Order: sequence, then C-alpha cells, then structure tokens
Amino acid sequence: SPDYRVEILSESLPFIQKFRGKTIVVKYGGAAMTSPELKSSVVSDLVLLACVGLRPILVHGGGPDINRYLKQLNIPAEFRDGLRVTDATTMEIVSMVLVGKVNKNLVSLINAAGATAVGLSGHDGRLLTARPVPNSAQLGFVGEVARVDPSVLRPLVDYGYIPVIASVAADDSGQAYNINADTVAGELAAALGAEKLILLTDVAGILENKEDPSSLIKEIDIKGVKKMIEDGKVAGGMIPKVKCCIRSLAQGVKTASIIDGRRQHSLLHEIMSDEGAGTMITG
Amino acid sequence: DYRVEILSESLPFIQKFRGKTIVVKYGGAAMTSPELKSSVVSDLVLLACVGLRPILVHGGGPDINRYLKQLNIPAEFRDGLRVTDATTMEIVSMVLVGKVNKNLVSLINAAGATAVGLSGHDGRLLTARPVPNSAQLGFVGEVARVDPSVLRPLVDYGYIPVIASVAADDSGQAYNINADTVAGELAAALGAEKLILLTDVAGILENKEDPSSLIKEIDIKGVKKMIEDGKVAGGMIPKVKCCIRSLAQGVKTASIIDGRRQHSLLHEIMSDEGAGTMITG
Amino acid sequence: SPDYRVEILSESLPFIQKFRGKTIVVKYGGAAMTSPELKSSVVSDLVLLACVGLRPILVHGGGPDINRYLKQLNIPAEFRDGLRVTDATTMEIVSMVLVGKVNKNLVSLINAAGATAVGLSGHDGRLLTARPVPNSAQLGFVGEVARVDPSVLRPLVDYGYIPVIASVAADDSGQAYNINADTVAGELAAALGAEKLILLTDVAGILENKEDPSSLIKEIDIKGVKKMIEDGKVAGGMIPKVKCCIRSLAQGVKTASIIDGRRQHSLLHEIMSDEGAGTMITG
Amino acid sequence: DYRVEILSESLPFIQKFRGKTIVVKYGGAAMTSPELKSSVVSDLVLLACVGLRPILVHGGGPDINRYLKQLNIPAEFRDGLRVTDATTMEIVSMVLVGKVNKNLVSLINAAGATAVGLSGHDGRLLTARPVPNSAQLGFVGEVARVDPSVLRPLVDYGYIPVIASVAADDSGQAYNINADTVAGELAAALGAEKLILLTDVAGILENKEDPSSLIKEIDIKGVKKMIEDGKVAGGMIPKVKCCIRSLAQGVKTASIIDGRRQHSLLHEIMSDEGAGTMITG
Amino acid sequence: DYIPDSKFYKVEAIVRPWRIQQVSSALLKIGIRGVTVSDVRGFGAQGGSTERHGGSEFSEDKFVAKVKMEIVVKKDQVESVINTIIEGARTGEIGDGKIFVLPVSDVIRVRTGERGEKAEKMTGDM
Amino acid sequence: DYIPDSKFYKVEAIVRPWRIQQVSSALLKIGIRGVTVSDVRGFGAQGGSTERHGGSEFSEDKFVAKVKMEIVVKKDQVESVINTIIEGARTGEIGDGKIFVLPVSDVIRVRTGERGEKAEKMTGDM
Amino acid sequence: DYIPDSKFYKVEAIVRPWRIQQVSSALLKIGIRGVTVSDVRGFGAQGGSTERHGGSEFSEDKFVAKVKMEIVVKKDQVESVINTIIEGARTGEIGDGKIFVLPVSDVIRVRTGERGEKAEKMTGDM
Ligand SMILES: Nc1ncnc2c1ncn2[C@@H]1O[C@H](COP(=O)(O)OP(=O)(O)OP(=O)(O)O)[C@@H](O)[C@H]1O
Ligand SMILES: Nc1ncnc2c1ncn2[C@@H]1O[C@H](COP(=O)(O)OP(=O)(O)OP(=O)(O)O)[C@@H](O)[C@H]1O
Ligand SMILES: Nc1ncnc2c1ncn2[C@@H]1O[C@H](COP(=O)(O)OP(=O)(O)OP(=O)(O)O)[C@@H](O)[C@H]1O
Ligand SMILES: Nc1ncnc2c1ncn2[C@@H]1O[C@H](COP(=O)(O)OP(=O)(O)O)[C@@H](O)[C@H]1O
Ligand SMILES: Nc1ncnc2c1ncn2[C@@H]1O[C@H](COP(=O)(O)OP(=O)(O)O)[C@@H](O)[C@H]1O
Ligand SMILES: Nc1ncnc2c1ncn2[C@@H]1O[C@H](COP(=O)(O)OP(=O)(O)O)[C@@H](O)[C@H]1O
Ligand SMILES: Nc1ncnc2c1ncn2[C@@H]1O[C@H](COP(=O)(O)OP(=O)(O)O)[C@@H](O)[C@H]1O
Ligand SMILES: CC(=O)N[C@@H](CCC(=O)O)C(=O)O
Ligand SMILES: CC(=O)N[C@@H](CCC(=O)O)C(=O)O
Ligand SMILES: CC(=O)N[C@@H](CCC(=O)O)C(=O)O
Ligand SMILES: CC(=O)N[C@@H](CCC(=O)O)C(=O)O
Ligand SMILES: NC(=[NH2+])NCCC[C@H](N)C(=O)O
Ligand SMILES: NC(=[NH2+])NCCC[C@H](N)C(=O)O
Ligand SMILES: NC(=[NH2+])NCCC[C@H](N)C(=O)O
Ligand SMILES: NC(=[NH2+])NCCC[C@H](N)C(=O)O
Ligand SMILES: [Mg+2]
Ligand SMILES: [Mg+2]
Ligand SMILES: [Mg+2]
Ligand SMILES: [Mg+2]
Ligand SMILES: [Mg+2]
Repeated sequence: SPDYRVEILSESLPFIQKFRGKTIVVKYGGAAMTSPELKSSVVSDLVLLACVGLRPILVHGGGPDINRYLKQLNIPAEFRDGLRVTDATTMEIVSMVLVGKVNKNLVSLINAAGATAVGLSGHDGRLLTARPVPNSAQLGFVGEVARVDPSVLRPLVDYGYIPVIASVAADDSGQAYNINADTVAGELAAALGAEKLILLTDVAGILENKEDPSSLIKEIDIKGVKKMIEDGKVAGGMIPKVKCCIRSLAQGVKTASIIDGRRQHSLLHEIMSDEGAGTMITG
Repeated sequence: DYRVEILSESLPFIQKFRGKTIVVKYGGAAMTSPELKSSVVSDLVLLACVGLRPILVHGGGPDINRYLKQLNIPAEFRDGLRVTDATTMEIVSMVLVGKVNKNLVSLINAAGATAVGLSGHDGRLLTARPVPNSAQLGFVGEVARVDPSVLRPLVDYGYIPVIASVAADDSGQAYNINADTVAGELAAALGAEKLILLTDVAGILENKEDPSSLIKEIDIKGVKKMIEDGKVAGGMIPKVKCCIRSLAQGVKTASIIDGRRQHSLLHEIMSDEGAGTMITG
Repeated sequence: SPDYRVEILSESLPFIQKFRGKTIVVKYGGAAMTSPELKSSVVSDLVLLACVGLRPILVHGGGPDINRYLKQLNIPAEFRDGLRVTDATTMEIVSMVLVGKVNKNLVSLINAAGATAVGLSGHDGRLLTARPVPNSAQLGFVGEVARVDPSVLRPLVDYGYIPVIASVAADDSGQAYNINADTVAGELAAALGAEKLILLTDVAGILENKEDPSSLIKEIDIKGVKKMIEDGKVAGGMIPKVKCCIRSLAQGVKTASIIDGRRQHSLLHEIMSDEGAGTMITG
Repeated sequence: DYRVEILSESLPFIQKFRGKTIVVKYGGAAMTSPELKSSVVSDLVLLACVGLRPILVHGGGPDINRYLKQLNIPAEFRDGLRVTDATTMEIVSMVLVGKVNKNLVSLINAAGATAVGLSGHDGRLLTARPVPNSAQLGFVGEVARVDPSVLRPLVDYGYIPVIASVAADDSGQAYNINADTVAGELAAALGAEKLILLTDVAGILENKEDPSSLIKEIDIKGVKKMIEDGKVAGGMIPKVKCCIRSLAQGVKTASIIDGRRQHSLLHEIMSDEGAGTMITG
Repeated sequence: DYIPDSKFYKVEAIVRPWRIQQVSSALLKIGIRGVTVSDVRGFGAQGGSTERHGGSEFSEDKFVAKVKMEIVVKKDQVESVINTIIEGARTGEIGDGKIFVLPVSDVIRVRTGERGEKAEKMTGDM
Repeated sequence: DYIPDSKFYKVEAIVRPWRIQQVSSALLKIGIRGVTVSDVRGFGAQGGSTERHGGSEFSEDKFVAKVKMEIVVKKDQVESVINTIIEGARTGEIGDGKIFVLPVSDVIRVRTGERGEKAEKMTGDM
Repeated sequence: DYIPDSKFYKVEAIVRPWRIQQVSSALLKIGIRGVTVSDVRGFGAQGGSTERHGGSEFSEDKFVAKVKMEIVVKKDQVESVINTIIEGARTGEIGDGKIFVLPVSDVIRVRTGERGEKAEKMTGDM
C-alpha cells in the first residue's frame, strides 16, 4: 500500500545520514558484470548513494571481457595468483577493453540514469603512476602502484561528476602497465582517506571453503585474512582482492567489504543495514 | 648560442594568441609516422607552456581497420564514412579510446606536461544523433549538442584535453563521429580563436593536381564558390564544410594544413606564411 | 630558413619547462642602462620570461642617472664600499631620479612591449621598511632593510602585472632612506622564496682581477666569495652586489647570478642554457 | 569627556556614504602649508577608517618650478597649463612621482594607514593623448582612457590609492596631465559618489571680488549659464568644466572647496553646510 | 502632424544610463505611468566628435553603454513626453541621446483584454 | 483595420519572464515560427495599484523585471498572435503585461535576400 | 515605395553576435554613424530546419542568442543599410538573420533639441 511504502522510505533516514558526506570507493568487479540488467542495477545503486549525500568513486575491472577478446583474437591467456600474465600484445588489448569498452559502458549507463560520470584511466591527469613488479620476467607488463595523484578528481567531484576509474597506467617513461583493479581501488581509497572500500565480485564474500557457498565469513580482522592466505583458503583472484583490503586498512581506510555484485542491490544492503551483504574486514 | 636569439624573435608571435583557445584535429600521415607524432606532441606542449590553450582531437582509422580484419569483419566505407553496426562500434570505441587516446595522453605526460583524455561520453561532453545517411551507415553520429562544462576546470588546472570522437545519444547508444566534425563543433562551443586540421595534402589547391597552386588565404564566400565550381572535390569537401560550419558559429580562423610536414602546427601558428590554407569568417 | 628557425624554437622547450612557475628576482643595474636599445632589449627578455611561464620580479638601480643630476644641480657625490653617502638634499634627488625617472621609464617600456607593469618603491603598500645603518654619522640617510612586506605584490601578480621595484623606503616614523638596489633585490628574493636572484651589471660577472675582463669566474660558492672580499678582489659596487647573494642564498634562494646587462639577451643566456652568461654563486 | 558625545552625533554622517568611492584632488595652499597638509592626511585616513573609499589625486606645481629654475630652464605657462618639452617632462615626472607622490604616501603610512602611490603608467591606469593646444604646449595630455583594473584589488586589500598626474600615450611617450582632469576622469571611471577639488578660494562666488557671495549649491545648467554670463572667470573655468565633464558621466556630486581651511575635507563630507560649492547632476 | 498618422505613438529614447531614475520620476509627475527600459550599446559619431564614458574617449565605431526608454501614448501627449525626457536627460555634452517617434496601431492590456484607448489609459493621469 | 495600413505588423508584448516558454510553445502550435525576446525593466502604475514581484511590492516609479516579445507577421495573423499571447501569459494579477502593434514596411531574410512575403513565410505554418 | 510612407525608417536587424563589429565597421564606411545594438534571444524555425549555435543543435521552440541592430535613417538611404548589413552578416548558414523596416515619424537630438532632418544628419556622411 502507498501509506506503507512511504513510511518505509522514511525508515531509511538514520541509515542515509550515518555516512553523509563520506568518500566510499566502490570496486565493480569484471566477474560481477554477468548481465545488462545487473549492470544498470549496480549503477542505479551507485547513483542512489550520490543523490542521498555520499561521495562514491567507481573503480571497475573487466577480466572476462578481456578473456573474450583474447579468445576471438586467438591469444593464449594465463593467470598466477589472480594476476594476468601480460605481454606487449596483451597490454594493448587490456587497455582497449578496459578503457574503450567497459569504462565507457559504465560512464554511458550512469549518464542515462540521471547523473553525469567522467571516465578516467591511470594515465588521465596522471592519476596513477605504475611501476613494474619484481617478477617481470614471469608476469610481463604487470604493474604495482608507485604513486597516486588524486588532483584531477578534486574539480570533477566539486562539479558533481561521478568518477569511473579504469586500472591501466604508465610508468614515468610512458610504458603502459596492467594493474589489477583491486590493487587500484585499494590505493585510491587510501589516497582519498576513504571511509570505506567495497568490492563487488561473483561470490557471497570470503568463503571458508571455495566449494561451499554457505561458508561465508560475515566478518574477520587483518590477522584472520593473513592466515587464510597462508593456509591457502584464499586463492586465485581472491588473493589481490584480500590484499587490497589489508593495504588500504593499514593506510587509514576504516572498513573494507567484499560482497556479491550479482545479488540485487547488494551495495545498498551492505551500507544501509546492520547485517551487511558479505564479508567485512576490519583492522 | 643561436638558440636564444631565435627564441627572442618569436616573442610577438607568442604574445599574439595568449589565453586563446585552439582546437587541433590530429590524423592522417601525422599519426602513422612516429617522427611526426612526437613533433605534434612537442608542438602542443610548447603551445601550452607558451600561454595558448590547446585542445587535441583525434581520429584513428588505420588502427581500427587492422583489428576489424583480425576479427574477420573488414571495414566498409561509404563516401569517407565507416559503416558502423553494433559490433564495429564496440571495436571503434576500443581502438579510439583505449589505444589511440591513451597513447597520445601518455606521450604528452612523458613530454613534461599532463593530459586528460576524454570521449564524448565523459562529462556528457558530446551528445550524438543519427547522421542523415544512418540507414546505410548505422551508428554514425552528428553532434546534437556540446556541453563544454567538464573542460572548464581541467583547463583551469592546466591539463591538456585530448578528445576521442565517440559519444552517445540521450538513451545511451554509442555513436561513431567524424573527428573533423567533433573538432569544428567543439571549437564553436568554446568560442575558440582557431580550428586547425592536419591532413595529407599541402592545403586547398587551386588545381586538384599540382601542389604549387596552394591557396594561402581565402574567406567563406571564396571557398563556397570553389565547391560550387568543382575546383575542390573528394574528401576535401567535408573538411571545408566543417570549417565553414564552425566559422559561421564564431570561430575566428580555420586552417587546413599539411600534417606530412615536421612541426606543421608550430609553422601554422608561429609564422606569417602558415602551413596551408587559412579560411576567415 | 623558415624550416630551420621553427625547429630551433621547439628546441627551447626543455629549457622553458625547467623553471616554469618559479619566482625569479631580476635586478637591472643602473650601470647596465647605457643605451635606449639595450633598455628595451632587457625588458624584452623580461617580458619573454613572463609569457613563457616564469614569474619575474624586476628590481632596478640608477647610480649613473642620479650622478648626472647631482652634476647638473652642482652637488658633490661620494661613495664608500659601493654605497652612496646621502645627505638630506641628496635623498630627495635620489628618490626623484629612481622613482620618477628610471622606474616609470621601465614601467613605460614594459607597457609598450605587450605586457603591463606596476612600479613601486619601498614606500608603496609598505613593501619595505628601512632602518639607518650603524655608520649614519658617515653615510647619512643610507638604509638597511628592517622588514619586507610582500603583501601588495600578491594581488598584482595574481592580476598578471609585472612589478618594477625602486629602492627607496622609509622607517616607521616616515623618514626616507636610500637603500642600495642590490640589497633590496636580495631581501625581496628571500621574502618571495625565489628560485633565483639574477643581477645585471656592466661587467662579465665577478672578475678575479678588476683590470682583466677575461678573469671571469664562471662559478663559485659562499666560502669563495667571502674570501674575495677579505682579499680585496671585490671592491666598490661589487661588494653590495656580492653581499646580497650571500644574504639571499643563506635565506633559501637557490642560485644567484651576476651577469653583463650590456650583452644582448644575457638574461636569457643565463636561464635558458647550461653555460649561463656570467658568475653563478651557490651555497 | 566631550570628545565621545561629538563622535556619537556624527553617526548619521558616517553611515551616509559608507562603501562609496570619493575622489579628492589635493593641491594649492593645502600643499604649501605643513599644518594643512597633515589635516588633509588625517581627514583621508579618518574617511578610510570610517568606511568610505577615498582616492587622493595630487598635482605639485611649486616644487616643479623650483627645480626648473635650479636647472636654468624656468617655467612657461599658457592659460594655466605648463609648456612641457622632453626635458621639462622628465623633471615634472621626477618631482610629481619621486618627491610629492612618495611624500604623501609616507605621511599616510606614518598616520597609521597604508598607501600605494601610482602614476598613470602603473597598471596602465591612464592613457594620454596630445591636448588640443599641444602645438604650443608640447607633452601635455588629455585622458584618452582610464583603466581602473589595478585599483580594484588595492582597494580590496585596504590600501589608499595616491595618484600622480603623469601617463603615457600608446607608443610610450610620457605626458603631463592636469590633476583636476585626472581626478574628474578617474571619478567617472569608478562611478564615484563624489569629486572633491581643493582650491585657493572659498568656492564659486556670485561676484568675482567679495568672498561673502559664495554659492552653496548649484546644478550643471546653473553654472554653465554662469560661464556664458561671465560671472565665473580665469582659473575657475577649467575647474568647473572638469566638474561638469565628470558629472555628465555619472558622478553624483562635484565640490569645489577651500583648501586654505583646516580640515576642509572633513567639513565638506561631515556637515550639511559643506566647505564650498556643491555642483549636482 | 506626425506624417504617418496614428492614434498612438511610441517614444523611443536612447539616453545615458544614470539619468533613467530622474526622467522616470519626471514622467510620473505629468501622468506618464507606463514606461519600459532596457540596456543597450550604441554609437552616435558626428564629424570628428569624441564622446566621454567611464573617463574614456569613444570615437566613431566604438560602442558606449546606453539605456533605451520606450513610452507608448496617445498622439496629443507625445510632445510632453519628448520635452520631459530632454529636460531630465540633457547634460549639454556630446552623447546626450537620440529620440525616435514611431506609429503604434493598437494597445492591449493582457489582464483584461481592453483594446485601444481603454488599454492606454492609466487610472491616475491628470 | 489597423489605422496605419501595412502589409506587416510587429506584435510587441511586454510580459512576465516566467511565461515566455509557454507563450512560445503555444505560438509554435499555431504556426508562428519567428520570435524575438529580450530582458527589460518596466513599470505600469495604474491608480493606487500595487504590483507583486519576488514577494515584494512595487508602486509607481519602481522598476520590475519583464520580458519583451517581438513577433513580425502578415496583417491577417495579427489577431491570432495577440490572443495566443493573452491566453499563455495571463494570470489575472496586476502587472500581466501590455501589447503594442506597430506597422512594418518590409521583411528581409539575410541568408537568401528574399524580401516581403517570401521572407516572412516559414516553410511549415498551417 | 515603402507602403506606410514616412520621412524616416528604422532598420531593425537581428543577426549573429560575432558579426556586429564587421557590420558596424562597414556601415561607418558608407556614412551610417548612428547605430544601436542590444543582446536578444530568438528562434527562426523554418520547416524541419536545424540551426547550429555553440556546436549545438536548435530546432523550433529552442532559443538562440542573437544581437538586434537598430539604425534610423532617411528614406533614401534605407537600401544601402539593408545591403551593407547583408554583406557583413551573411555566412550562408541557417540562422543568418531577419531584417525589419519600420516607419519613424520624427527624430530628436537631446543635446540641442534639433528635430527632423537636422537631428538625423551627422556632420561627416558622404
Ligand atoms: N541614427 C540612429 N539610429 C539608431 N540609433 C542611434 C542613432 N543615432 C543615435 N543613436 C543612439 O543614440 C545614442 C546617443 O546619442 P548620440 O550622442 O549618438 O546622438 P548624436 O546625433 O551624436 O548627438 P550628439 O552630437 O549630442 O552626440 C547612440 O549611442 C546610439 O545608441
Ligand atoms: N504605455 C506604456 N509604454 C511603454 N511600456 C509600457 C506601457 N504600459 C506598460 N508598459 C510595460 O508593460 C509592463 C507590464 O504591464 P502593466 O501591468 O504595467 O500594464 P497596466 O496597464 O498597468 O495593466 P495592469 O492594470 O494589469 O497592471 C510594464 O512594466 C511596462 O514595462
Ligand atoms: N517573424 C519574426 N518575428 C520576430 N523575430 C524574428 C522573426 N523571424 C526571425 N526573427 C529573429 O531573427 C533570428 C534569426 O533569423 P532566422 O534564421 O530565424 O530567419 P529564418 O527566416 O529562419 O531564415 P533562415 O532560413 O536563414 O534560418 C531569430 O532567431 C529571431 O530572433
Ligand atoms: N576463499 C574464497 N572465497 C571466495 N572466492 C574465492 C576464494 N578463493 C578463490 N576464490 C575465487 O576468486 C574469485 C573472485 O575473483 P575474480 O575472479 O578476480 O573476480 P573479480 O572480477 O571480482 O576480480 C571467485 O569467483 C572465486 O572463484
Ligand atoms: N582542391 C583540393 N585541394 C586539396 N585536396 C583536394 C582538393 N580536391 C580534392 N582533394 C582531395 O581530398 C582529400 C582530403 O584528404 P583526406 O584523405 O580526406 O584526409 P584524411 O584522410 O586525413 O581525412 C585529399 O586526399 C585530396 O586528394
Ligand atoms: N672583482 C670585480 N669584478 C667585477 N667588477 C668589479 C669587481 N670589483 C669591483 N668591480 C666594480 O663594480 C662595478 C659594478 O657595480 P656598480 O658600479 O654599482 O654597478 P651596478 O649599477 O650594476 O650596481 C663594476 O663596473 C666594476 O667597476
Ligand atoms: N566666480 C569665481 N569664483 C571663484 N574663483 C574665481 C571666480 N572667477 C574667477 N576665479 C579665479 O579662478 C582661480 C581658480 O583657482 P586656481 O588658482 O586655478 O587654483 P589652483 O592654483 O589650485 O589650480 C581663483 O584663484 C580665482 O581668482
Ligand atoms: C593484472 C591484472 O590482473 N589485470 C587485470 C585487470 C582487470 C581486473 O582486475 O578485473 C586483468 O584482468 O588483466
Ligand atoms: C565515421 C567515421 O568514419 N569515424 C571514424 C573515426 C576516425 C576519424 O574520424 O578519423 C572511423 O574511422 O570509424
Ligand atoms: C645607497 C645607495 O648606494 N643607493 C644607490 C641606489 C641606486 C643603485 O643601487 O643603483 C644610489 O646610487 O644612490
Ligand atoms: C600641465 C600642467 O600644468 N601640469 C601640471 C601638473 C600639476 C598640477 O596639475 O597641479 C604642472 O604643473 O606641470
Ligand atoms: N558483515 C558485514 N558486511 N557488515 C556490514 C556492516 C554494515 C554497516 N552499515 C557498515 O557499512 O558499516
Ligand atoms: N594561410 C595561412 N596558413 N595563414 C596562417 C597565419 C599565421 C598566423 N601566425 C596565425 O596563426 O594566425
Ligand atoms: N655559470 C653560470 N652562470 N651558470 C648558469 C647555470 C644555468 C642554468 N640554466 C640555471 O639558471 O640554473
Ligand atoms: N554646498 C556644499 N558644499 N554642500 C556639501 C554637502 C555636504 C554633505 N554632507 C555631502 O557631503 O554630500
Ligand atoms: Mg580479481
Ligand atoms: Mg651597485
Ligand atoms: Mg553622439
Ligand atoms: Mg501594471
Ligand atoms: Mg532561422
């Protein structure tokens, strides 16, 4: 009934005002982008948070989108501990897929939802400076974050634009690097002194057991997640995911959550309720 | 020590267009040659450091063609415009924005300046509508509107804008737009002093054949007659029309210049002769 | 050829960007103002530096201009260690020549060169507060710099005006003092946290031997110049010149140079090349 | 304790012109007397502290004459204007800017305020052109344009502008300008509430002889008739003409007042009677 | 008579901006109760004449700020409007203004729909 | 007939600024495709009447923001323009606006040089 | 002849804003020394036509920035004004402008009080 729906809207008040004016880094994982309906549902949640007084910054990945193009172009793919082995040919393709397909898809969806977005890669405004990883001989053009320069984001946010961040960047000599999207999201959250880092993925959260989707750990600390990596419970793409929480929490980000991007309105369930919608990591 | 006496002599040329906006369309042979490419970058950066407000707009045809043939969906062109279905559109945006745009931005960043690369989607800089020949061409667009809002603070912070020529309509469908068109209409939106187009010819020729009959300076009425009389043809007709279109909207000068020439951009701005044809309002 | 000239312009790029946005205090010595052509050449160099992205502040002297008026008015002149002995009558004349002739000459030349200048003395906006020197009984109304208040310069530079500074000021009681133009330039450079102090004069730089114009010292440190004063190698007007470099360098100015204002475009040769155009003093 | 009850009574007079610009031309007997000089300074500072926005414009004839005769190039005047060749011009600028201007600025600085002294050259505040009688007068100028840009931030920072009446033409040649002219045209540029001229007479007299026939208040049409009828003559004609000229340009009131009177400036502004003749638009 | 004959005329006066309050006040006094003004730019360059605005000089081609007054009245009150404007606006200096008189075929009040004389009449003009 | 007879007339309407979009839309519907507007100030002070603008009261001499609409048309369509403006602009409150009708002797399109009826005609008005 | 006959006419030209300097300069050359301009908004929506301004598209109802030029002259010089405006303002693109010609019954110079021909004459036009 209309009389009941309106009072339910007003019941959201204390939840709306709790993180008013706070910077939240939302990472939208490639694995979560399984449907056009889910893509526009997630940007709906993100737009809702902006209109309601929060300051969301969108970071995205695009692993499966890249993989599809490698298949079409007849290029072998390989991953080690959740990081793509990236030769020169793959770098070019990584950049074109992430920036030219996924980034502009999301920017476009946000513009059609009654907001305005600006899409940036690490290159743009020198937002990120990359650096080769130690095991370049094995991983190729995989980067670590050497510097974040959040300057370009200040006037964009001041004008009411929602930034949408792709995870490629260059070193100082102009050589392009592929940076895992989790790593970017975590270092950006640290640079912005963000209240929260929230990572949307294709599982309920951190699972005690990979095979069992009901072994969801609802909350855990830094000690606890470090142990899960050493015991091997966390593997593949969940390693960089978990590592970006540790690194950002250590740099002053207050909470980090890992949640299921395929559940409807999960981002809202995580922020706008006491239960949340996955795993929260705290210091 | 000849390097500084030359620098001193270029003073009045440096002063003339200080604070003025300049819109440069980069394409053609200037793209395909790494030597010409770094000269354009150099010239852009110099102009920025010297007080001008340059904006770079690019296309990137050859790179698109390469991936289309890798994917067994080879290019189709009608009167200089690419037939663009949904699959082609995705590849066009991938190449122009993900390869070309970020290549130019990184080259500028490495040259000691700082660039920001944007497509028409970003900050709703452009809104497209279907072109008149859309029935044959598919997702090829005209500029329905320009919103230059996002460029204001970027230029204020001293970033060099680098623009890729794709955008969406109001429903969110991506369109492929001719880069000359984007450059002209962007210049009109900013009330730019100059529009500068890099091409694969000396400029506008009196005779389509010999490159010694290059026209230095001509007005709207002049070149409009040259179209009617047939003295200019082919791919040069759309270029002139984009120049007229932005000139009519308040852009002061529009130049079609030889991208094959080293430092052509600097030649066009820093000398009285120029580097091709200047069209005046 | 036109093809060669343009590529030479673009060869100046790394030199242009090297000190972009940096404050440079340029002192234009009275002894260097030997010709109308050289005066407008020097303001050309100064204007060029502004248009190219640097932040030049012009300080000037005018010893020979003063001397000419003392001769005409039948007033004896005297100097001790490069400082003018200044009685009450001479003070008035010093102020009228420096502010009313030289300052407005330079302001006028800059306005005719496609820029806009604002001429100030130490009085104006209380830019400088003077104080009598210890040996007042001998030197008369010769001042030291007691305070610099750079406030008036902030809105002028914000509006794109090139300041042009004359070296007279008052104490707090309103008594006028003659301050050597080198001393002013050096203390102003310190107040502005300037990258460079560059003094244009009528010799190649600091000479090992006054008589021999080929004994140019190309570079030297604070220890080295202090020794030259004690050994007597530096005399007359070169004493305050050298002393203002020591004082400003000690207060955080990064480099100080002494160069020949009569050589064409020497200011540009000093900044826009590795060799420079005279003596550079470093800490 | 009578000092504070008087202060309290001047409240409505203090409130009336708050935030308003006032242009004061200082010259004559108010200059030659150290006692009157410190009263003018006092009055200026008080007005600034009390919320008005005063600007001081000065001449300085007697000081110029002294140096000209020291240099054996004695003064020549035609109808109240100095014949100014290149040598005289240099001395004029030396005295007005280097002596008088900085004298007034230092006196204001010592009175607990802060002044900035400017000539027409500074910030291109004034551009001169040759006066109609330039053939006889040499480098004597009319105001071709005022650019009040430089005064905006100085007044915002709370500095008191002090203006010397020399400037250049567009080529850079220095000109000697009548201080009344500079004050009037500066008032017009700022849309000033008031122009106030200090002179050596009570104001505008009904009869050129007796000082008891002083006109308190009159309009443009009124004094323009007084010129035609010959009731006002001599050096007072140029003064009235400068008042009309700035009044016609939007200045609200123009007053010619007795500089010989102690605190005349305060009398003019802080009382209903005034200190001479008010001319209204 | 005004050569194109008409029941109403528009008096169009381009004058100095700082005179508008005074002219409006004076017009109100003689019963002129409908007035429209707008900001304009113009030049009126006679001979070699130079005009002063903002302390600066304006010759020929160079535009100067003005205000345009528009007053629509019956034929008979046209002279009173012109004269009242002249007295209120005149300084005697170059650039005082130009007045134009144009025929108006009809007047309509939006609120009521009154046409002609009823629409022109304001209930307090004598 | 409109007393100064002419092939064209200019309809000049001074109305409330917030009504311009609605009047323009309604004019477009009946085939009026050429319209010029500008910001003006005015007063229309009948009797003792007081006008409300921005929540404030305006009597006699005091200026109020308005917009001036100018529409040039053939003689026959003048009535439709007037009526369309009235319906779109009327609130029923004091200060709704005045309309003037002035004769226009000629119309010229800059792009083509078309004079008179051809210049007035817009290819989509029925 | 212009059908409402008159001693003077006002040439009213609504054109692109960036062309004003050129038209004014050209008018000055043929002895037109009195010109008034003001900022306006307008639409001239023929058929399906689309107009470009600021890189954007404007159809029907949507307002576009323009400038209104007003020149008052003797009957005989009206054609020269129209032609001079057209040459100076024309680009060949949709939205180049409209010119109107209106009868003016009188001209008055505020400074002197000169009426009619004397008031219209500027001492430097041949
Ligand atoms: N013929 C004209 N057509 C249109 N507007 C005019 C005309 N003449 C004058 N104006 C307007 O009136 C303004 C001011 O009047 P202006 O001083 O130009 O008249 P004038 O004939 O030159 O008389 P004066 O000799 O007193 O200057 C001009 O700036 C212009 O906007
Ligand atoms: N006679 C006139 N001449 C010029 N402009 C006028 C005239 N009458 C009205 N206007 C303009 O029209 C505006 C608004 O109309 P207004 O309300 O004044 O008409 P009104 O006759 O007073 O009718 P109402 O009784 O409805 O107020 C005025 O502010 C003024 O700008
Ligand atoms: N009938 C009219 N009444 C009032 N103003 C008009 C009229 N027609 C045009 N205008 C004004 O002139 C401006 C520009 O001319 P416009 O392009 O509209 O003419 P047009 O007849 O459409 O010719 P074109 O086909 O060249 O566009 C319009 O924006 C409008 O302000
Ligand atoms: N302990 C764990 N809990 C949940 N998922 C895990 C765990 N260990 C490994 N994974 C894997 O990590 C994947 C998420 O990372 P990834 O595939 O990179 O997706 P994204 O696009 O979100 O980065 C899950 O789909 C799952 O296969
Ligand atoms: N009068 C003319 N002057 C110059 N080029 C002309 C003329 N007429 C026709 N053309 C042709 O138009 C073409 C325009 O260049 P185009 O290949 O479209 O440039 P781009 O590929 O960079 O878009 C030229 O290659 C030239 O052959
Ligand atoms: N060691 C030295 N090297 C160079 N010049 C010296 C030296 N010692 C003294 N001088 C003198 O100092 C002069 C420069 O100072 P000064 O005459 O005050 O000119 P400025 O106007 O530049 O202050 C030179 O012309 C020279 O005569
Ligand atoms: N009606 C009048 N009222 C006042 N002074 C007049 C009148 N007619 C002529 N004068 C003369 O004009 C002169 C104007 O003063 P002036 O000496 O020019 O002032 P300053 O020297 O300060 O410029 C007065 O000295 C006075 O003798
Ligand atoms: C290094 C690396 O793993 N890069 C990623 C970035 C995209 C993502 O994280 O979703 C990749 O898949 O190529
Ligand atoms: C439509 C069209 O041809 N777009 C281009 C964009 C590149 C360019 O303009 O240079 C294309 O090649 O697909
Ligand atoms: C004290 C002193 O030497 N003052 C200097 C200032 C001018 C200059 O340094 O060139 C003088 O010559 O009077
Ligand atoms: C031209 C002229 O007489 N200028 C003045 C300036 C002084 C003043 O106006 O008081 C002069 O005496 O030289
Ligand atoms: N296990 C969880 N995910 N808990 C989430 C806590 C929810 C809370 N509203 C927050 O963001 O701070
Ligand atoms: N025909 C030409 N290409 N002319 C170029 C003119 C050059 C001039 N320095 C400018 O940029 O405006
Ligand atoms: N001996 C010298 N003067 N050296 C000058 C060094 C030049 C260098 N470009 C600088 O200003 O820092
Ligand atoms: N005739 C006069 N002097 N009148 C002076 C008027 C005084 C008034 N306090 C004002 O300054 O406006
Ligand atoms: Mg992952
Ligand atoms: Mg010295
Ligand atoms: Mg005039
Ligand atoms: Mg009313
Ligand atoms: Mg049109």
